[PDB]
Amino acid sequence: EQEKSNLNIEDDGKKAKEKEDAYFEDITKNMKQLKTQLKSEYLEKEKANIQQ
Amino acid sequence: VYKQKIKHLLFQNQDQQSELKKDVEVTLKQLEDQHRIKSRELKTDVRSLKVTK
Amino acid sequence: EFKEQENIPRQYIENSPKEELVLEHVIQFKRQFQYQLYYEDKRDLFLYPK
Amino acid sequence: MNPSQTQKGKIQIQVSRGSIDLLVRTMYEDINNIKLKNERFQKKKRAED
Amino acid sequence: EAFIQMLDKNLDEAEDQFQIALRNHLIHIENLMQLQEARMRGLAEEFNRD
Amino acid sequence: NWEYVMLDTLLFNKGNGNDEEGNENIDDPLNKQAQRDPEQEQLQDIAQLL
Amino acid sequence: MLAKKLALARSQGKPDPFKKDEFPLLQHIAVEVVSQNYILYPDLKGVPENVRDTIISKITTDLDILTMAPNIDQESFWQRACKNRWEKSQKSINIEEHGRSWKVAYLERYMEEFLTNIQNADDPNKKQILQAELKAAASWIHTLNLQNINQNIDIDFICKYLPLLTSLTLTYGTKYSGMDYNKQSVGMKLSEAANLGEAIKNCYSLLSLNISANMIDDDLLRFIMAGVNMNISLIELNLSHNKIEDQGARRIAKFLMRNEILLYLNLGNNLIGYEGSRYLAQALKVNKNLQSLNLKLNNLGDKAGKKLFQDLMLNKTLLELDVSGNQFEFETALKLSDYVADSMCGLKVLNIANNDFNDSCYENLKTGFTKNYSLAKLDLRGNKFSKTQEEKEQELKDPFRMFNLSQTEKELTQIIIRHDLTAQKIQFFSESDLDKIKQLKELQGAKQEPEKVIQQDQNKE
Repeated sequence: EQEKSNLNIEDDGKKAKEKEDAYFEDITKNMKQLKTQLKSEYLEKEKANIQQ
Repeated sequence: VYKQKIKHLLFQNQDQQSELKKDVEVTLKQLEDQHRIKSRELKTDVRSLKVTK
Repeated sequence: EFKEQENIPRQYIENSPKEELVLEHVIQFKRQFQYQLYYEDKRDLFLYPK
Repeated sequence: MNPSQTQKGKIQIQVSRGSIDLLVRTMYEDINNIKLKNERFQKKKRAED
Repeated sequence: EAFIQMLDKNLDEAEDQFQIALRNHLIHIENLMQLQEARMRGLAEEFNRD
Repeated sequence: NWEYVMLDTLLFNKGNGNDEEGNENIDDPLNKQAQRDPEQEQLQDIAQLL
Repeated sequence: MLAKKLALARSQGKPDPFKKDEFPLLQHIAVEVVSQNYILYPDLKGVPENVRDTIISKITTDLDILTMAPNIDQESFWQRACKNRWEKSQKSINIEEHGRSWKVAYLERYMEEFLTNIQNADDPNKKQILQAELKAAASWIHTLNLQNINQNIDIDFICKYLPLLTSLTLTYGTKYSGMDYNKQSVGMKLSEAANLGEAIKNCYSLLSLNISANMIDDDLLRFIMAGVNMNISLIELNLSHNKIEDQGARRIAKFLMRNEILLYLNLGNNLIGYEGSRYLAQALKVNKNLQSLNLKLNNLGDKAGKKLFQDLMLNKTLLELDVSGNQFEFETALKLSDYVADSMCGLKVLNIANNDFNDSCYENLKTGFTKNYSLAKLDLRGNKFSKTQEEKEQELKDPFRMFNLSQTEKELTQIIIRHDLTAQKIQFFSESDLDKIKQLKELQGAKQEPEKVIQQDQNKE
């Protein structure tokens, strides 16, 4: 009983870890993609401004 | 006697299950706090660069 | 005298957490620069003005 | 000014309140009815013994 | 007669510990509910701060 | 000859900005499952940029 | 050792093996010895705090509590000790719950586990050492907490040394219950109740007492209260999951009449009858400082609840209500609706779960519950009210889906939430509102695309 319950609890913890990792990495990808619209897209837009 | 002893070291099971639950909860809290800190730092950088843009 | 204004801007008295982390990264890079420049004379990387 | 453009705060806060209430309903749909049966058995056996 | 009373005193003790086990189970479910409330409240707080 | 104190994301994250000329073959993504180096993501994640 | 290495190097006169800048200062050796010989240096008087923190950081985590407590207050050091002790233990300290001090939480935990491991505390040397430890801790003792103890603990002797304890928690049990069956091993008995009450009466600054999980009955509750009668600092009393009988209920009513400062009350899960219900209702009706009434896991009876609601009509301070499971029905429902119809009610918590109400009470409850403005939350699950067929389908398919709220319970909850949030200046999107918004949004999304189709095919000519 103890072995099964402890293993189940720790698998619960590990699956929670995986879920939270995926969630945070998705949020980080959104933030960094948006930021890339602020440094790289910044220089692209500067080129657009000068050409226009 | 033996039935109550099963209502006992089952006490060991209770204590160790509670230990694992609290360990999982606290590690979850630590990881989530780290996530929130990094999220706010990244959002600060994003906001500062959006202001410049 | 500019710091003598009665309402010194808070931005002029404390640096944000990211500013201090940037300061720590600057100090780290300075330490690495000194460690791997055993042969070249020191040159002031004036990265932390006042 | 566009009335909808200038009022992001209230509309989003309404959305947030709705999400909170909808989640409360979902999480509340499946808890706390066990205690009712346990206590009713307790009091039935109280009036019984 | 003393056995039947014991059959309901042995049973009385048994019933007492089944009531004890039910009280413990209700307490454990109450703690689960309290900490699930803590998790949901934390989620709501973080979401609304964001 | 000239050394950069900080490694920014301008250089490493401009690969996916090259689909400007796309009006051509719709090549099936069945053969574009190249296994991304675990080293790249792992070192991007553990050596956090400043 | 440095002298030894120097002698080895000189043994030949060869080139120096140790650099001049490789020689640590006298400070290094002194700090190394102090970290290794802190017993001779518990004081470090006159040594600047800088070297103090240096040594603390460079010391291990097996120091003595009696000496660490007075001379050591560096938080990271206490966290080092916490890592060394309870990183792989059952639990780790929760900082916000320990006065924002690692040292206090570590000290309290070591007190718990010492009083647990302690065998025959009456033993002279052990008792003297315990007294010395309490005296040393007199500076940073805030709360005391023990669950499932196995000793006839002398509360007063400990309490006399702790006028600063902020909360007290005593629960009877068998932390180490061996093979042998001992029904007397679980359940707090007469002597401990008397001693704990006496220690209660021997206190000046205690803020809360929790004697929960003690199966406390009238005889034992009598000693508890007699201890709690004369002391002039009690604010919180926890008495849920005990054996409180009618005498306990009458004494509770009398204390409520006499009480002037109590703020937290818990008296659920007991064996109280209607007499106790009447006494509690009368005590709290005149009450004006008590916050919450705890009568859940009880057997008041419909007359008991009706009498309680009638008494609490004059009450204006009972705001948290938790009386779930006292068998209140139509009579209690109508009486509580009449009570809530008033404009003088400020209740904040309403726990009336574990009842046996019926659908016929709708016109009353709604009616009465149509007259509630300042309330916040209430519990109504598990009723046998009008149940839809699909609900029964869900219980049959999923026993864990028996928890589904009945529609009328959700209706009362929605009405209360609507009034409360309109109080908090909040507009409402219920199930119907959500359906309206979703259908409107889908309508707009559908109606926006054909415009795109027409205007795009406008460029095909």
